[PDB]
Amino acid sequence: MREIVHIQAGQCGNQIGAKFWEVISDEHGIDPTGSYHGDSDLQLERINVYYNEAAGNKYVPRAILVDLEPGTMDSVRSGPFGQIFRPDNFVFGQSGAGNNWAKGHYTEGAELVDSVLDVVRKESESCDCLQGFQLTHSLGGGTGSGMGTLLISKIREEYPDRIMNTFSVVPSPKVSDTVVEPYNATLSVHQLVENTDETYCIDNEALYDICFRTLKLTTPTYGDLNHLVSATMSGVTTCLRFPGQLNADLRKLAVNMVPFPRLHFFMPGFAPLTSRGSQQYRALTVPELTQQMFDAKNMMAACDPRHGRYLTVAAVFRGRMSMKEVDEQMLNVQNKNSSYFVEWIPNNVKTAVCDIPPRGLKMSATFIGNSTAIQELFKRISEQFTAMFRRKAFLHWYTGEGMDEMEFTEAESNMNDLVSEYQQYQ
Amino acid sequence: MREIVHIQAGQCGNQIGAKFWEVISDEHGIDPTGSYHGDSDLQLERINVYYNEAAGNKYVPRAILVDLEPGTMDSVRSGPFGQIFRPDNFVFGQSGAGNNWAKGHYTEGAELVDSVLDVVRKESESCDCLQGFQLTHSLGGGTGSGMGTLLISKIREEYPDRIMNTFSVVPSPKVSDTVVEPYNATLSVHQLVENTDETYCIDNEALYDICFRTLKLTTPTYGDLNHLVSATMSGVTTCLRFPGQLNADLRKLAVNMVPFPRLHFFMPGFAPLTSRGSQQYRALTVPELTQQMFDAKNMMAACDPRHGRYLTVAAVFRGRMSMKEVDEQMLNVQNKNSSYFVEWIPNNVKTAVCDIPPRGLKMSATFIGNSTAIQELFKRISEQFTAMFRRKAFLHWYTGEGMDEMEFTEAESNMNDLVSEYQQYQ
Amino acid sequence: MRECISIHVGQAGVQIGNACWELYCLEHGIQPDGQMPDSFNTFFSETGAGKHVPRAVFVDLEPTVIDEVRTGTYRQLFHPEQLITGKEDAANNYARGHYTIGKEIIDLVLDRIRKLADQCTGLQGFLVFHSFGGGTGSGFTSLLMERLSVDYGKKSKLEFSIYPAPQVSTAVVEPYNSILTTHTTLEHSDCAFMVDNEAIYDICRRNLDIERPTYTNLNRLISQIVSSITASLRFDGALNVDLTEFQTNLVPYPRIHFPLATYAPVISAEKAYHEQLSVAEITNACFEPANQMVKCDPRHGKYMACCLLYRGDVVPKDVNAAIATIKTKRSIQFVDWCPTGFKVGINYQPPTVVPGGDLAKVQRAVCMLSNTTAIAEAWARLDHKFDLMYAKRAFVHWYVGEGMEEGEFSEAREDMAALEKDYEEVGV
Amino acid sequence: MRECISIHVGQAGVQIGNACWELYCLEHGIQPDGQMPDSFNTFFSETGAGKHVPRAVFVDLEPTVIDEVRTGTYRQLFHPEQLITGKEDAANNYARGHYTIGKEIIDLVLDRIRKLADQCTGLQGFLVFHSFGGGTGSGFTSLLMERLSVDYGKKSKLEFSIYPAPQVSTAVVEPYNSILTTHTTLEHSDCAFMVDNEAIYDICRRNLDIERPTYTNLNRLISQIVSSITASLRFDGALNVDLTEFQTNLVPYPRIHFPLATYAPVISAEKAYHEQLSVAEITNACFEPANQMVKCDPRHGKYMACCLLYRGDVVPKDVNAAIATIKTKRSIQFVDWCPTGFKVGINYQPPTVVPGGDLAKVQRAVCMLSNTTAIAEAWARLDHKFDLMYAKRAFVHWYVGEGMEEGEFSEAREDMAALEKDYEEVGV
Ligand SMILES: Nc1nc2c(ncn2[C@@H]2O[C@H](COP(=O)(O)OP(=O)(O)OP(=O)(O)O)[C@@H](O)[C@H]2O)c(=O)[nH]1
Ligand SMILES: Nc1nc2c(ncn2[C@@H]2O[C@H](COP(=O)(O)OP(=O)(O)OP(=O)(O)O)[C@@H](O)[C@H]2O)c(=O)[nH]1
Ligand SMILES: Nc1nc2c(ncn2[C@@H]2O[C@H](COP(=O)(O)OP(=O)(O)O)[C@@H](O)[C@H]2O)c(=O)[nH]1
Ligand SMILES: Nc1nc2c(ncn2[C@@H]2O[C@H](COP(=O)(O)OP(=O)(O)O)[C@@H](O)[C@H]2O)c(=O)[nH]1
Ligand SMILES: [Mg+2]
Ligand SMILES: [Mg+2]
Repeated sequence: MREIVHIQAGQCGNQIGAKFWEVISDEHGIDPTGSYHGDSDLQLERINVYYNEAAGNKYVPRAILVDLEPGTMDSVRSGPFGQIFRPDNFVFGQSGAGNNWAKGHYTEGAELVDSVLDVVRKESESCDCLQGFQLTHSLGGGTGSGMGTLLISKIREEYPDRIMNTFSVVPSPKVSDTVVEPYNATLSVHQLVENTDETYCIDNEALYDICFRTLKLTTPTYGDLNHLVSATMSGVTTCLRFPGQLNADLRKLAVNMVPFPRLHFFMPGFAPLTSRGSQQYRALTVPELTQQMFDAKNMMAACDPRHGRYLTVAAVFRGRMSMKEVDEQMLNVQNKNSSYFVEWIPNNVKTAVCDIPPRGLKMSATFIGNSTAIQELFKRISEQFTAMFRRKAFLHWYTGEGMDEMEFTEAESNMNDLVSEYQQYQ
Repeated sequence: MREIVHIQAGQCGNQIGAKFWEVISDEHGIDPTGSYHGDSDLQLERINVYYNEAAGNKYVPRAILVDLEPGTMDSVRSGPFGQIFRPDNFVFGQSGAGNNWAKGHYTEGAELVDSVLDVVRKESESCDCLQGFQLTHSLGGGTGSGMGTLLISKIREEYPDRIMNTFSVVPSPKVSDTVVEPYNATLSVHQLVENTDETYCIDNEALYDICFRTLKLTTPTYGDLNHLVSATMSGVTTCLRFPGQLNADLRKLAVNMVPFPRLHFFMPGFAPLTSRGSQQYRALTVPELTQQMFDAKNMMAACDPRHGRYLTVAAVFRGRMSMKEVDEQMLNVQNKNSSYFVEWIPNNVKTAVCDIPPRGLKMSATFIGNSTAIQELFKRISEQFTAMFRRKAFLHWYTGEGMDEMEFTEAESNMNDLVSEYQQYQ
Repeated sequence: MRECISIHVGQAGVQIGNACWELYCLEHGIQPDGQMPDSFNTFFSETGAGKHVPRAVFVDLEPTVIDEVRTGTYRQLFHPEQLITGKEDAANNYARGHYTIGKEIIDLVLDRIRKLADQCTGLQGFLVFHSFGGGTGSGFTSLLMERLSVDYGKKSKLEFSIYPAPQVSTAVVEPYNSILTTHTTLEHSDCAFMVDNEAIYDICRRNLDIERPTYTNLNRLISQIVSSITASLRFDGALNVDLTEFQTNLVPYPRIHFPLATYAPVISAEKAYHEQLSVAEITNACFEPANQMVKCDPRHGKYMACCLLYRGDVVPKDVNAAIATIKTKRSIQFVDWCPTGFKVGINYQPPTVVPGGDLAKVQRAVCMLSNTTAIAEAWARLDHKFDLMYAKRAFVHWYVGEGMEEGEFSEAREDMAALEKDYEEVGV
Repeated sequence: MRECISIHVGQAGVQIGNACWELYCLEHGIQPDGQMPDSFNTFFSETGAGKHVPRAVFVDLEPTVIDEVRTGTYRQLFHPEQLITGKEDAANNYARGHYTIGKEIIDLVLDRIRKLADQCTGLQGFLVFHSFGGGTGSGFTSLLMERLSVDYGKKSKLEFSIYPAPQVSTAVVEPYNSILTTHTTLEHSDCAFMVDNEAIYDICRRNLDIERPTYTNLNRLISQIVSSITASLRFDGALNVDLTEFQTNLVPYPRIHFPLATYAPVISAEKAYHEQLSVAEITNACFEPANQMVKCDPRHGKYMACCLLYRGDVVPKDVNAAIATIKTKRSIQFVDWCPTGFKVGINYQPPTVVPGGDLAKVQRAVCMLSNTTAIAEAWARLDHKFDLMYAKRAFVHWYVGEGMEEGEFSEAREDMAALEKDYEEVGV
């Protein structure tokens, strides 16, 4: 009945996206050829939310893959599950953006964007009732950031009444993977504040920490990091795909968690997470899950939630569970940590439960926190950007692509405004 | 219903602690994997006092293992019963304290203490109703003494209404195992007088004597010594873990035995103790047990109880016994040895009986004496400390770690005060 | 899909190309005959059936050096028309290269380049290998650079340059040439990767235990760096960086386009066995001045942009940790206008090693491209050298003979003074 | 987890290191090639697969002694870069070691040390082996010590020193060197374990029935003591003592940091069979002056701190009893300001013995580290020796030639006078 359209932009976007797709396939019992080999009828009842049925009992992701370089696409197509994707849904350029937002948004991306829009339009028109769109990408590169942002805006123009969701991997505090990161991030943020309904802030640093400290992983891989993200994504849409006792879809969550339009940057979290050794020495109960959820070490954003206050928290539980227990525990946590919750929104917590747990587990939870501590991240980027602009460093790479200084200033202003707003509520 | 949280600090603390845990496991029928293979339902009814149930019918000690060196931890983990412990409950540093109280308390220990506190907090919050805490450690080293003491204080701040128990191995009169022993001991004592509810004074010398003279052990091992301590500990908590005719838990014992807050240093004892040969040539009756209990040769502190007076004595009996016999015998002993009991506390003896005897035996007893003779121990340390301070010997090792002379003086003053107090009551 | 054209100019360029192409062949399993019994396609075109041809042009103004290529082991590897030779050399004279001799062969080479480009579907750009000091490497290269910009423009151009050493040097007129080529090429090049023969010698001696390094060894070492740079295009990796990236991430102002290359670990089979070559350890090696490939003092300068290209058995987290550690270290200083100074590439393929080479087989390597105010010092000495000789008009007549004017020298001087000023000012 | 770096300086240091490392290899089953078919990790790093490398640096200012290591049986055991040699020796001249010759190689050695430390997760500290009398063992060592303190500081530093004998001695300038190194190293060292070649000779002759002991034998004997000291770190024991402990338990005042080593039992297979080597008996052996490893009279001094490290089949109670007995004995006197004079370590591993060694295989051993006012006597004789020679300015010119000033000698004298005064005053 309801449908979700998936978009993947740039390297990071594609790589996370593939993992996500794999996860989804596993969940719904669909193999790398597109055929259903599941068992439970619940797996197939709402399969249309993510998959189109392409006849001969075969299923194909409602997924669009976009990049200015073909290498990533090639890598994906050759991967395990590369064959499930519709060949015509891979939309690639030849040039690349060279970690330049300008190229992604105004130049190379501009040339290619029309085609992707057309594909998206086609996808929408086949689906009976689109809930909306989920975009996976980074803010730090050129494609995912510049072209992805452009795509969002164009989508919104066509479909202003549909939900616009992003899973954005953002620049970490400790180490930078690009030199121009602050510029790319900032510009992306500028567009995102105005054009998306919610943004899940994923940080690679946080993921690494989780892998090291919680998962006890000596040598984490980018794949492993992506897996966590994928899991979170899956958790977020579970109520659309399976039955439950209390159900919350993308719109319900959004309305619960965004009290003012601009404040839609979430810190996602996932629970439980245990090592191979420490699997034995703990019981799989709701309390443990709750503990894991409300903990700085388990947050996928590089921000300490205890340095701000939670405006809203959405908790999504999977498995056969006592609702009473959940209700009590959510209450109890709030009572305990009253100082970390904004005082003018009584009952800061929204709860949803899906009866179907993920595979291999008895019970799972996904956490979405809207914390005023996210301001810290924004501040750090903002400062950096200001510093860079003070010396006009790297600016000719962007102005050379037709961009004007004024745009940069505007972006800065928006960024500062957002942080001010966050502070006010804090 | 009631819960005990166990803490082990430094080498001595860890090594005694492991033995204790083993003993407890044996008693409750839990094997080195965490699984219950017992028979009697009484063994499992109050298993929650010491063990958390970690699902898959497996049990894990509510135990925290702390050291500034990892070697001890490694040794423990590799030992028999090393596998039952929760891996995340081992909290170790990298540096060590080098038998320096200052390092344990202010420097290395300070860095690590927060983590241990957090772990403790977590443990407490899972348990429904904590009775309190038991800490095993020495006073003569740096970790157990300096860091252990620090831990106590921090615990007390959080949980001022819970019972704080220590099993402290103290410096012997004849031979010293460290050169700076008097300093470390003294400082530890200073903190202990103000922050613990009771302290069981264990002396290695006394244990050795017991092994040689009573147990007829040609070559006692440190393990064997530890065993006795473990047994005593087990005896002390028996009423929390099993049923009985007259039951006394940690609070009941404390209130019976501590008439003034500072006077909470006990001389523990255990009975019976026989050789392999002398097992045949005596009957297992209450009188024999009583005799063994009230005897200088059977005290685990290097002090002659006949050189002072008993303020209070708590006797804890295990096995199927006639209460009348016990009552008579306790009376009789008091009548006989009137001169060794303070005259202004009529009925100096508190009695408790637990129906479940320890394994392999029909009947057992544990003795806790609050004797004014303990002053002797304090005096000996005090004199030594004063002598050392007269020449400022080794002082730069402590002042170099940020400590001031004033603290030392304060400690000395407290020590002297305590002995004066003891004398007054005598 | 996306392709890269290599240009090898003059003796130095040609010899480096020989190494590089050999390495490429080894890496992709292409025999010296062009046969192999699909990413290599970025560097090799395919003709008919079971033959592969380098996307390369070799140019020299004299026949001798290229004649060795056309008679040597890899004679069948290259198409005859892509090996271009004149008759008379540029005789260490920029003017001969840029005007008198170069203007006779430039059109031909351009046509070849155009033809190469016609076979490309997604041309990434050009890699040009040349010396600064030789008449062809300087004069011809500048001519060619300028021409390229007109014909193509927007496509990225990358230079690999044998920068002259402070003490050691072969030519007498080398400073003149270096200044002049710098002046003329500045506005036409996007990024130029300098290396120094002295530094490579020292590294060979110190790190590889080679008593007597030959030019071949140096060339081989250079080849490794080139492979590292292009591995992101020739293989698939975890996190990867194309040729279009570098110019954006390493050039903060248009004229300050001289990043320097460093490779690690460079060690023999003797010292390889007795070492755990971890990611942190290799990374650390790169930021110590003795291992770097240009003789110069980074300790006396500040870093502006740093790009680290890892290869082989490498995992992101450890790299990140290493970077953090480097950042923490007070003796490695970055300019205050650049809080994010790192660009990181990670590729799965370990460095392949040439049979009979000096280097041991390693699980991991790193190639750092670093941009530093320390280059100013290097520029300064060169300037000083120029100044002395011009004070006496020493050798100036030769240049004039070949059509150059004295005013050009003045202009070149002025431009270099400007450059050094710019370098200084960025620092503060 | 917790690691220990060994530094071997000059001939004496290097030779001792050779013994020690061999012993370690024997004990952990590491072959001379670094292979073994996990506590040993405190002393050996692990590289790649099936190779182990000592956490050691060997330094000498001439090549000859280390050249034997690099050509000998254990050539594959050590990494080439951790065996550091200059070209010209310090020629029994402190100044050459500390200034003229030493300043050329010190930086290099420091870099190596830093690199070693980078591979450590829980660095306990350094063990430095050197003579007091040689130009490198003195001058270089002092230089290195000072440098270490600046770079690291808080980490513990331990010295093993061949103290010059009263009668027997090799060098003529030995007193000068000894005084000077003592002066300069005093504030930089935490604890220094002296031994004496004369004493070891006598013990070898008397206790082991060896007519003609060679330096090798002495080295072997030393190695045992070192093993005893470090066994608490390299194995798991009943009651154990790390490197950070000693400095706290043996040094009552900062300058009085010279405890002495004694080992027991040291006996041949002849006298081993006809003896019940009990814990009490071995312990007693240690407190009789003929068995001690420095020639000196403890009967004429007082004990201030005593540390006993037991190894093998040993049980706490008997040790305690032995200690009590020792305390009771009126002829073994402790200073009145120290009622608790014993620090006790007990380790489960019996001493391992080198095939073809002089020592018999025993169930138990003990290494005593004892700090005694009797060291004052030793200091005094040395001082007297210094005084005589300086009275005539004998050899002084040589030192001056290498940049030393006469005033430095005076300062050194003064400092030694102070030290002896301090020693005297502690006694009373
Ligand atoms: N690294 C390296 N440097 C070289 C090689 N051959 C020459 N050089 C350096 O290049 C410079 C000399 O320039 P060449 O390339 O020989 O001269 P050319 O480009 O042929 O110019 P002309 O002969 O004057 O037309 C000097 O700095 C040489 O040290 C080589 O094979 N490897
Ligand atoms: N125990 C022992 N002592 C040694 C050994 N070799 C030398 N010595 C002693 O060390 C002192 C001489 O110092 P060396 O170590 O030879 O001199 P060096 O440190 O090399 O200093 P220079 O040669 O002057 O640079 C004398 O007291 C020797 O008896 C050895 O192998 N074992
Ligand atoms: N979580 C995750 N992050 C990635 C992955 N690949 C790249 N990134 C991040 O994405 C950023 C680089 O942007 P990228 O998407 O490669 O550039 P673009 O292709 O121009 O958009 C850096 O912050 C990387 O850490 C991946 O597989 N997983
Ligand atoms: N009963 C007992 N005492 C011990 C044991 N190990 C060490 N000790 C005592 O503890 C003291 C040394 O302190 P230790 O705990 O090793 O130092 P720390 O690690 O710095 O606290 C001495 O008095 C020893 O006799 C043991 O296993 N059992
Ligand atoms: Mg030439
Ligand atoms: Mg020598």
